[PDB]
Amino acid sequence: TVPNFKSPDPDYPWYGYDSYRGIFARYHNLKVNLKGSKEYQAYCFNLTKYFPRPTYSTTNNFYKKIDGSGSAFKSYAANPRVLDENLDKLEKNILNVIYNGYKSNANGFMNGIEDLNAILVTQNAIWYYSDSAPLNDVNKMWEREVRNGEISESQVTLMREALKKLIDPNLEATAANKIPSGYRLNIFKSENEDYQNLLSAEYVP
Ligand SMILES: [Zn+2]
Ligand SMILES: [Zn+2]
Ligand SMILES: [Zn+2]
Repeated sequence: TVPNFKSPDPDYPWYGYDSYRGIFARYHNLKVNLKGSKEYQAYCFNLTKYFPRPTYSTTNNFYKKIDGSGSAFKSYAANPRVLDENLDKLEKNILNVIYNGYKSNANGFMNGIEDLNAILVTQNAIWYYSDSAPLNDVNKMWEREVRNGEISESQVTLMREALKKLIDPNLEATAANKIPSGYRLNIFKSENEDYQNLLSAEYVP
């Protein structure tokens, strides 16, 4: 089942929402849809802004859909990781992260990682680029969860290795399966600028 919400502003007609219903605050599972249409997977593009509310909340988040590009990725990010002012490289970097992360998993980096953990890994790789999140201690990430029996040692080992592959600057060059001709993602610009702009996990027509 998908929600069907109509925006008060037709310029921002997409509903964005957190579909995670569980008890662990570490997890989110963001989606967008359009007046009851099939839904699409999304990610937070702004680490320092609020995540979309849970589906069916009394407060609803609406969005305008924009084609992804290096320009858009720069403009809608708070602190993007750009080398030598090269927005084409920023575009390539983000596209290759998404293509290799949840759900496309084009080179198997995600294999065996439970969906919510795979989203969490991919989300961290996106923030490495959108917010210049440092990620200098990947071998210790989620150790608190391991110690407390919340994520298995086995899942966390997979997650750490996947994250390292996703943030390698040579990902595009070394991955065997390359992004397809015409590959495109979308930015969702929040109608309420206290909430995150979103990045799709596939093309959203
Ligand atoms: Zn939350
Ligand atoms: Zn490398
Ligand atoms: Zn604005």
